[PDB]
Amino acid sequence: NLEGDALHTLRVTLVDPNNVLQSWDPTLVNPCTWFHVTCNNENSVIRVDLGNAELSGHLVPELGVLKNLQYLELYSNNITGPIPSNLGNLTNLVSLDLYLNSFSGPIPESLGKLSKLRFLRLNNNSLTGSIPMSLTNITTLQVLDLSNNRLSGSVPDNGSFSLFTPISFANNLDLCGPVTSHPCP
Amino acid sequence: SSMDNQDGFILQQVKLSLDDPDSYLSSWNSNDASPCRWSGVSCAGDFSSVTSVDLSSANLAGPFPSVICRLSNLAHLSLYNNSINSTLPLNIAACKSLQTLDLSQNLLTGELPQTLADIPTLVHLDLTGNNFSGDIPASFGKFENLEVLSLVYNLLDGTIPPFLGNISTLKMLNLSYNPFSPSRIPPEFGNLTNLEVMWLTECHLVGQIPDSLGQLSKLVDLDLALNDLVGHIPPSLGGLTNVVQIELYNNSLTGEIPPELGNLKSLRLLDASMNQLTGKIPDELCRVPLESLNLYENNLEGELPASIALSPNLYEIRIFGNRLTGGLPKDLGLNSPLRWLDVSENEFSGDLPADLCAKGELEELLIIHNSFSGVIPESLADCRSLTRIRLAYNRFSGSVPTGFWGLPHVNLLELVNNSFSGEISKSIGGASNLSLLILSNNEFTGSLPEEIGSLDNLNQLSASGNKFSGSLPDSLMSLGELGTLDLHGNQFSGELTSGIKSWKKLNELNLADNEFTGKIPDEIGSLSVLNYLDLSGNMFSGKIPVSLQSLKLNQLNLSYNRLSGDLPPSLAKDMYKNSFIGNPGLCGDIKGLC
Amino acid sequence: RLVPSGPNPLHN
Ligand SMILES: *[C@@H]1O[C@H](CO)[C@@H](O[C@@H]2O[C@H](CO)[C@@H](O[C@@H]3O[C@H](CO)[C@@H](O)[C@H](O[C@H]4O[C@H](CO)[C@@H](O)[C@H](O)[C@@H]4O)[C@@H]3O)[C@H](O)[C@H]2NC(C)=O)[C@H](O)[C@H]1NC(C)=O
Ligand SMILES: *[C@@H]1O[C@H](CO)[C@@H](O[C@@H]2O[C@H](CO)[C@@H](O[C@H]3O[C@H](CO)[C@@H](O)[C@H](O[C@H]4O[C@H](CO)[C@@H](O)[C@H](O)[C@@H]4O)[C@@H]3O)[C@H](O)[C@H]2NC(C)=O)[C@H](O)[C@H]1NC(C)=O
Ligand SMILES: *[C@@H]1O[C@H](CO)[C@@H](O[C@@H]2O[C@H](CO)[C@@H](O[C@@H]3O[C@H](CO)[C@@H](O)[C@H](O)[C@@H]3O)[C@H](O)[C@H]2NC(C)=O)[C@H](O)[C@H]1NC(C)=O
Ligand SMILES: *[C@@H]1O[C@H](CO[C@@H]2O[C@@H](C)[C@@H](O)[C@@H](O)[C@@H]2O)[C@@H](O[C@@H]2O[C@H](CO)[C@@H](O)[C@H](O)[C@H]2NC(C)=O)[C@H](O)[C@H]1NC(C)=O
Ligand SMILES: *[C@@H]1O[C@H](CO)[C@@H](O[C@@H]2O[C@H](CO)[C@@H](O)[C@H](O)[C@H]2NC(C)=O)[C@H](O)[C@H]1NC(C)=O
Ligand SMILES: *[C@@H]1O[C@H](CO)[C@@H](O[C@@H]2O[C@H](CO)[C@@H](O)[C@H](O)[C@H]2NC(C)=O)[C@H](O)[C@H]1NC(C)=O
Ligand SMILES: *[C@@H]1O[C@H](CO)[C@@H](O[C@@H]2O[C@H](CO)[C@@H](O)[C@H](O)[C@H]2NC(C)=O)[C@H](O)[C@H]1NC(C)=O
Ligand SMILES: *[C@@H]1O[C@H](CO)[C@@H](O[C@H]2O[C@H](CO)[C@@H](O)[C@H](O)[C@H]2NC(C)=O)[C@H](O)[C@H]1NC(C)=O
Ligand SMILES: *[C@@H]1O[C@H](CO)[C@@H](O)[C@H](O)[C@H]1NC(C)=O
Ligand SMILES: *[C@@H]1O[C@H](CO)[C@@H](O)[C@H](O)[C@H]1NC(C)=O
Ligand SMILES: *[C@@H]1O[C@H](CO)[C@@H](O)[C@H](O)[C@H]1NC(C)=O
Ligand code: NA
Ligand code: NA
Ligand code: NA
Repeated sequence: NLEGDALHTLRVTLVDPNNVLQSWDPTLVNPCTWFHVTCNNENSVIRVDLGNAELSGHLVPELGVLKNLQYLELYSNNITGPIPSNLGNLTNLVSLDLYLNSFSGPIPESLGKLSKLRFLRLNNNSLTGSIPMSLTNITTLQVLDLSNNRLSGSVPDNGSFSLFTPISFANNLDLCGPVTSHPCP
Repeated sequence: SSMDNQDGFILQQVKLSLDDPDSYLSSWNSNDASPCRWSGVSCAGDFSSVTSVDLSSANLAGPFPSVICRLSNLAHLSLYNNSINSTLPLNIAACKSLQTLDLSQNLLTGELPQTLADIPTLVHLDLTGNNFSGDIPASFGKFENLEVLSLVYNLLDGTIPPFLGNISTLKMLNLSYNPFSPSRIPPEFGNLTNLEVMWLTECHLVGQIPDSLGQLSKLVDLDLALNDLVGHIPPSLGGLTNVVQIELYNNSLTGEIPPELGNLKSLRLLDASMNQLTGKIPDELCRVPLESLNLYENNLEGELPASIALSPNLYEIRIFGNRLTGGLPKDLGLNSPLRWLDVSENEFSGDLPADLCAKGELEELLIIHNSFSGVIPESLADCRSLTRIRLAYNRFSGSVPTGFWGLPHVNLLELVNNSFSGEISKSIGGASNLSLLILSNNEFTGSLPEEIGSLDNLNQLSASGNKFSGSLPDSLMSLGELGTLDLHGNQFSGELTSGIKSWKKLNELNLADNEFTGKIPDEIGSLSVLNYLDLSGNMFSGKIPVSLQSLKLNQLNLSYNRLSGDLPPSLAKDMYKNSFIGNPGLCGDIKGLC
Repeated sequence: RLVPSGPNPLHN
């Protein structure tokens, strides 16, 4: 189905030395029987659990097709390149755990459209740029870790970010704001 | 002197024209008098005249060498798997003695030369895996002796031409995987009397299948798959006397499977899956000694005819996603080397046929979302061929056969949402290839066998909604490839041990609605990939381990237990509001807690 | 995509 095709596309662009994705048979009608993939009672993907898999490579925009996805766990890997903007199309997403990877480039502004997100852990990456203000519009956000990145600019202090401590934004290139020592220009 | 040739000079000119990085034309020595012993060069005639040149897979790059046409007696040219580039020259017609031209898997681009039809001797044209574009030239209707036309995996953007039906000599029409303008199957294609193969997969075909196609007595393969064809399967197709394979899958075809397909004695393979076909599967088709019958994802109804069991050649039956009713043929698998059975998401009822694995070849048994009743046939205990068993969402009852647990090549065993009773046998230890075990929502009883720990490659154990009991086997903690353990809704008792540390690859632990007692091991935090923990509905006692703070958990429930003390401060947040309810001893900075 | 002519082996 569409969901299986999207996950297969991810498999093709990922480097998988331990063959953790060997169960990912595209000829199966649904990806639900695949290991590391969990489906709901309507057989739609709700969880992808691929942390500490020694996975290398790049993510694909086609992850955005998984509308009912709630947990995306791709942490403790060497996945490189940008965080796809289409991850913003994952409306039902509750967890985005891309931490302990080599992701580079900006944090997409699209991630603000994740209305139900409770966890955003993008820590221990090489992400650059400013923290999108859209993330303040995520009312459900309870855990944020953008630490150990190369991010720069103003740190938002409003909405969800109102509650966030300095530990979330630690060890970044040039973060200015109230949470940081350095006040903004 | 009239029989003297310059063939060596001509081939040396060909060598100069093309780039040869990997030096595949080093044998081509200018000093050599005759080119006949050169690599890829065959002179089959009395004189020193080249008759065949095969330069396949030589990493040769450059435009087509039109000088080669000066080889007067060249009848066979293959440049397969090379980097020939640019347009195919119209001067190729000068190769007037060519019977075979293979320019497949090259980088040739542009419109097809019309002058190809001006080669009278041509029997075989393969231009597959090139970037040819535009309309198929009208000259192609005037081919005199061509038997094979392959234009597969090119970039042709035209309508499928009706004049191609005018090549009487044609035995194979291969136009697959081309970006054609949406086109109807020319009815004039019915006039290709000698045609053995019609391969038009992914040709953007629209409209009805023409009744004319039934006149192709000599046809062996009809592939009209992965197109947008509409209408009924023509009843005239019973006239394909010599047909072996019919592929009509993933079209928009409607209507009933014609009973006239029973007249096709040589037919072994039918796939009309992912269509809107309605009505019953005809008995007359099922009477044919078929090898593969795939009619999956249609709107077909009624009983599967018993005649299908008679076939001695049947290895594949995929009829899933239909409204088919009644029982599976009693003799199914008895007379045939059955390998793949998929009757899933149908309304089938009754006992499973007794001897499905009679010939010892059954790999995949998929019957999910049917109303099948009774016990697992004991024969299946000796079906070591099986790799995938999906018997889930049926009305099955009774103990699982002892051997069925220990089948060596099984990767997935799904018995979920049945009324299966009894225990997991010690024979499970022999299930070397078992990765996923799903036994959820059954009436299974007893302790989990110690031999379940012998299955190191087990990745999932899901046994929710069962009557399983006793302490967890110590061996269970030896499973370090285990990613999901869901034992919720059982009667499991006893304590968790420090051995849970070995579950280094466990993402989910659900031990909820059990009778587990004791303290949550401090080693819970050593589980690197644990993101989901439910120990709710148990009698777990003591202080919540400080180790739990080390875990990044997207789901936590320690509710309705005997846990006591103060929450580790990390867990005192509003997100963990419903995680610790029903633990009386437990007090933290949460508005319901104490 | 370019599979040789024959059935589609989709399975559950
Ligand atoms: C035009 O299209 C037709 C149909 O699409 C196509 O015809 C067929 O040709 C193929 C390719 O040669 C045939 O394929 C095989 O079947 C034969 C049995 O007759 C097998 O022996 C082959 O088998 C295997 O083992 C080999 C090693 O020993 C392997 O290298 C190989 O990969 C196989 O595993 C092979 O499977 C096919 O049988 C016919 N089918 C019909 C219906 O005629 C034709 O080739 C196309 N021509 C052009 C020029 O495009
Ligand atoms: C553990 O269970 C797994 C669950 O299916 C088994 O998996 C599959 O294993 C089979 C056989 O190893 C494999 O088959 C095919 O795909 C291959 C990959 O391209 C392909 O090369 C194969 O082709 C050929 O081999 C077959 C073997 O019968 C011959 O008949 C053919 O003529 C040809 O030479 C073949 O198409 C599956 O791909 C694979 N699927 C998955 C999803 O992993 C394991 O085999 C099994 N192991 C044990 C020891 O029990
Ligand atoms: C948290 O604080 C930020 C910073 O002030 C708030 O900001 C911003 O949101 C408004 C949207 O209401 C953006 O502006 C709008 O301006 C455009 C013209 O560009 C106008 O056409 C719209 O009608 C609208 O008035 C503004 O650019 C944006 N600021 C930044 C830096 O991106 C944010 O709304 C606060 N959080 C909330 C409300 O949750
Ligand atoms: C294409 O073929 C049709 C069908 O023709 C006949 O049946 C074939 C199986 C074979 O036996 C042919 O030799 C037969 O002629 C052709 O059709 C008919 O045309 C004839 C005159 O040639 C006419 O008297 C008949 O009544 C027609 N019958 C039918 C059923 O159509 C048609 O002419 C051929 N077209 C081309 C472009 O060659
Ligand atoms: C159908 O094939 C025949 C030959 O098999 C083609 O016949 C020719 O007709 C043209 C004029 O129409 C003559 O100039 C040629 O000399 C004929 N050639 C032969 C070999 O007889 C006929 O043109 C073809 N029709 C189509 C549409 O391709
Ligand atoms: C079955 O056919 C459909 C189309 O009839 C295939 O689907 C589409 O897939 C293409 C190429 O991947 C997409 O660009 C289109 O957007 C899709 N179209 C529609 C209408 O959905 C589908 O992949 C085929 N499936 C199988 C299993 O063969
Ligand atoms: C699979 O089995 C479960 C358990 O027997 C079915 O579940 C429940 O559904 C009924 C009626 O809808 C409820 O009254 C129960 O409270 C549910 N119990 C549990 C444990 O979930 C489920 O509907 C079955 N699914 C199918 C497709 O048959
Ligand atoms: C066809 O391929 C050949 C070789 O890849 C191309 O050849 C030439 O142009 C190159 C770029 O300037 C040079 O580096 C080569 O030495 C030269 N080789 C020759 C002429 O044999 C050629 O231009 C290609 N043509 C097209 C249309 O793709
Ligand atoms: C991640 O991959 C890149 C290779 O492009 C490499 O430079 C980097 O050191 C890798 N880190 C690992 C394997 O720890
Ligand atoms: C994160 O990165 C810092 C350096 O940026 C390093 O000291 C720390 O060990 C890393 N944390 C994890 C969880 O790997
Ligand atoms: C824990 O389980 C109880 C019932 O078993 C439920 O009411 C509560 O919402 C659950 N809490 C969480 C965090 O899932
Ligand atoms: Na799964
Ligand atoms: Na002709
Ligand atoms: Na289609």
